[PDB]
Amino acid sequence: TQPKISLSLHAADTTIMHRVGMTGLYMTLKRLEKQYPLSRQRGGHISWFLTADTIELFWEGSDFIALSWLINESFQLDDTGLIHLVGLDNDRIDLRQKIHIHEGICGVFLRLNKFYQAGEIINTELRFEEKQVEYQYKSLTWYAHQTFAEKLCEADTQQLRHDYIQ
DNA sequence: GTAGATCATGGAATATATCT
Repeated sequence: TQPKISLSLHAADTTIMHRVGMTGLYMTLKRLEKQYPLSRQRGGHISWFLTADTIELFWEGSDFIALSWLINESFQLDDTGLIHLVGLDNDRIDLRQKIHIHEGICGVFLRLNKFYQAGEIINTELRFEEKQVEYQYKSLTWYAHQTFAEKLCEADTQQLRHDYIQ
């Protein structure tokens, strides 16, 4: 069907950050079709067509629910409070690297508490060479990434905005 | 009712005789 969202690497207006975000979209949708191969498991019956340098999106019904499902599935938080990005393969990533990436992302992206609410400081004593070093980190509860869908879509029409967004 | 100012909210070589 017609693309409500069209994205190409060859577009002139894009910058480097837009391209790396495009790659992030590509990998998270790859991991989603690995997790949800079938159409009706995908919220809002989203359908993505992926090429070497193009990502293509169609869905059914109102946009708000579709992007809400996409965002909620994309960014998640495990029980330990660490970041859970489906684009990266968390299964074969150990807990130390998970702590590394979570600490990095709160230290560079979520640098401000106006965008995220943190949990309790969770300390775990991981065992290396008969040494239980206590890894101490601040767990999270919510962040603006999980709820950017409200800003992305119009409030009244529950559809994507047709103007520039601050 | 809205725009500007304020406040919260952060993680842990010479002389001499001679010729003319």
